[PDB]
Amino acid sequence: ERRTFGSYKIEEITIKIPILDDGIFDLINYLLNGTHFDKTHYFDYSHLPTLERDFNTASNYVSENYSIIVEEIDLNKSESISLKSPDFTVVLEYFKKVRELPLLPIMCRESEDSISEDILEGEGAVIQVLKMFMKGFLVHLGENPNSYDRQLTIEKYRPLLISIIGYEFTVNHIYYQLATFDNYPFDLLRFQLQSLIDIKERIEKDGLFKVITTTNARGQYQSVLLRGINGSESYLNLKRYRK
Amino acid sequence: ERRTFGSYKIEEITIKIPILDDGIFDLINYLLNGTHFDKTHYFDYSHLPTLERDFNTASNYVSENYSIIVEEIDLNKSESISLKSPDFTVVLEYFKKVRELPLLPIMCRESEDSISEDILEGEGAVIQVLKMFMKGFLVHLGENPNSYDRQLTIEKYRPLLISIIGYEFTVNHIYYQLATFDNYPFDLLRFQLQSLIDIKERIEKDGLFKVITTTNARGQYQSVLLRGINGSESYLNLKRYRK
Repeated sequence: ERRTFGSYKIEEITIKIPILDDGIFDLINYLLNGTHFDKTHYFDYSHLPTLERDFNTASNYVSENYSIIVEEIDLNKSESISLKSPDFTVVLEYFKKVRELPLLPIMCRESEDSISEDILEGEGAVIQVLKMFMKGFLVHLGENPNSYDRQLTIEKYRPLLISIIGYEFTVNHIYYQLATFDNYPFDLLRFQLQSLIDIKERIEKDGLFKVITTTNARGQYQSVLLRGINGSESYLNLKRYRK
Repeated sequence: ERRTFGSYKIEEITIKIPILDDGIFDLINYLLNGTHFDKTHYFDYSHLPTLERDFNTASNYVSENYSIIVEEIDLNKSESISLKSPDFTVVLEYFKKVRELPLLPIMCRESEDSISEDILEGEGAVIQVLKMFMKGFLVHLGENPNSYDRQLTIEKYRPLLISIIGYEFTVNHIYYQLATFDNYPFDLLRFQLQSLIDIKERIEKDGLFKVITTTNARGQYQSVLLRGINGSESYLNLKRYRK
């Protein structure tokens, strides 16, 4: 059952069609439950040093901010996580027999010296857990090729990738390209992975995000776009993850 | 109605979903009908010089080899072309109220000095029409971006791309990469297009194609694979094109 940090799994479900078991759902579940790295699904992490150092410190902040949401939780009252970008807003949908959780709020913080070390340190560790999961994914990708790879995309790893480039900016070209091109095939990415070795003025001159906001009585809906490495102002939508 | 040589068209069919009007179906129809470049759908072709010189000379060979297939054609007896690779085998499926046509046979020709100029010249012009259509496609791609581009792939331009790299070999890194990665997104390709500027020994040491052949009484089925720029021995399947 145990798999290395960041590693995916290609599932065959005969209708044998590929289904990516990205494992993001797990990462959030463990952090929200505040599990220590010593007793997880997650081996020789020489490629990922300070993984237990940064996993636990992030697990602290994620669980401590979840207990606030859990303070008003019921005994009689799901495990089908969803993720909003760029604030890394964990979306929980509870059943009787819905709340948000922005782990890395990039969009709103005009309080530089006001963000305390009890909040700031935990985020610095949440981006280091995210950065390491993506390094752990690209390592597993490059390491093992497969015939179904050509039928797979970076599409589910977007919120992780956006929050990585986002925090770094408001507080890497490979992370940026990957965040812009969610349509990236697994086989093409493996091929071009080592070839990706190199701040664009215009994109930084206008920032990474556009926030289109509309109203209509009950209506008050925002929509975040991402200024891409190509230029494309791509829409950022909520990504759902299952067991 | 008139469009530049190689240019595609993104169609919106509200269910508005993207549908690529690649225009390959046209190219073959014109060549089989042996139409001259002077009276076609196909502008200032400064980027494609010797286009009428090479279109007509190819149109000659394609029509002259079609008249052989048409010699045994009926008065009472479709326009839904299909393409087999790597021999550039045009597949026609006729109705009463099915034949092949290998325009560029790369797979079988142990007759070097035996291929006459009445055949050889026409093929050299058929690969020059194919090469120019793909140059004409990448020019149109780079020239005009679109929001649906991210939902489009090189997948239908494969037989053209395979025959280009195939003839060149049995008689370009950008054509090769494109032939290997049929899963190439339009937006990613545009982004990396000018970045593609540079013969791998191993791939040439084993050649570009593998030909798996099996038998079973009525059975006698071949299957061509393509040794990719990444290594991948990808299956080459028949591609169908409509009006």
